[PDB]
Amino acid sequence: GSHMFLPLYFGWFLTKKSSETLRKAGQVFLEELGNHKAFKKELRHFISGDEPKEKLDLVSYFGKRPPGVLHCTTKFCDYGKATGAEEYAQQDVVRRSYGKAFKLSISALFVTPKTAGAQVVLNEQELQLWPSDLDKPSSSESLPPGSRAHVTLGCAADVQPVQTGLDLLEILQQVKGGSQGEEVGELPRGKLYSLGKGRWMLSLAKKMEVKAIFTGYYG
Repeated sequence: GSHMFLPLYFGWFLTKKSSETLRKAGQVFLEELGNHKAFKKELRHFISGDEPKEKLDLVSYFGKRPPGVLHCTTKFCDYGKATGAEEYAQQDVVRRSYGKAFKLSISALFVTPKTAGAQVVLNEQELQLWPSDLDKPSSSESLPPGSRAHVTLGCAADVQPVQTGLDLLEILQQVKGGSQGEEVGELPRGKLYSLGKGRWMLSLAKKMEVKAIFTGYYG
């Protein structure tokens, strides 16, 4: 009926000034934490590279793409091809939320070899923006919900789409059972919890609140 253009997915972009504040905080949080006494002394213990890699700076490894990009990808519409997006797209809460600005709330920061970001808590706004399709996890075993409760900040050259999916969901499960976060990194603004023999997390003392705007981007 008309020649108009539509977005690919809904999300909250990090309002530049905020994007930067969060991009630096997180980026530095990774390098500062990476240079921990426990980490430095466990450099080999964590990565046994006595030939292939005997000096791989985390900053360069877990920080290839420009950190000045902070965007929360809520639900992907995929040009309304994925089906369902349309039904939710009309959501009075989401549809009306678009264009409005809101600050994000991060409880802790996550670090990974090829992934790294901040944990966002779903409140009333995110709750209403939660479709009834995301109610049941992947296996449908009451797995820890919150597939959107994860914002991207840093990723390596090996940042695989399948790795981030499992590592994100699995890691959420362990932490749910109170066994995923060993205090092995003291931070003036909080502490670092080992999110698993391979992952790390940082619990903010005053959380990380940034200014974002709800909108949909296609390309």
